[PDB]
Amino acid sequence: GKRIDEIESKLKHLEEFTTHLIKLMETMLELLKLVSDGKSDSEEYKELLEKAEEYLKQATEAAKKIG
Amino acid sequence: GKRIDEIESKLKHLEEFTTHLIKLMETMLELLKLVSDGKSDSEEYKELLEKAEEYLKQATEAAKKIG
Amino acid sequence: RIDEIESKLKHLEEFTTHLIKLMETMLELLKLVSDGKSDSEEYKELLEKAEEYLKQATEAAKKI
Repeated sequence: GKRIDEIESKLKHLEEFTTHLIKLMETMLELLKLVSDGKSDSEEYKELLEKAEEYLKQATEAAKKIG
Repeated sequence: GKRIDEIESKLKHLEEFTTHLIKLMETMLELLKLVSDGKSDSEEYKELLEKAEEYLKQATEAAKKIG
Repeated sequence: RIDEIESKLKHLEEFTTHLIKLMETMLELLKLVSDGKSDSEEYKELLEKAEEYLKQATEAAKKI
């Protein structure tokens, strides 16, 4: 089943994409929480921002692998 | 065995994942609108944060039920 | 059966594209939140682009 293998590969790439996406979503929720507490400009916000950017790049590569 | 059935289960769980994801993204966009208005400490912000956490949990479990 | 799964995967790919666009917009908005630019016009146009990407993602997810 060659078509089955193609579908399996696309689903694998979607799985890793959703993994990085969930990490990015937790990161953005924590960033919004820090905004709520008032620490809009703090080292925690910078670290979370860089982590969200790397998660977005990883998810972008994973979604590029699907096509 | 049941290969295409497993594929269909993955796709169904991904559909639920995308549904909760879109709810979460709407919540996040309203949160950032409130940030632009300066309601980062209001009660509406807290309710939206709670709803976003709920959507994040639902998306997390829906993506966990994919393997 | 297989054609249906392939159509589902195509719609999911469109969803992932619109989703990447929305995520980039949201991260740029969070950057604007830092350094104290929560009121700039860049924030406003980024909110507009985020609404557009969100509606595109909804249309793409309805096709699944």
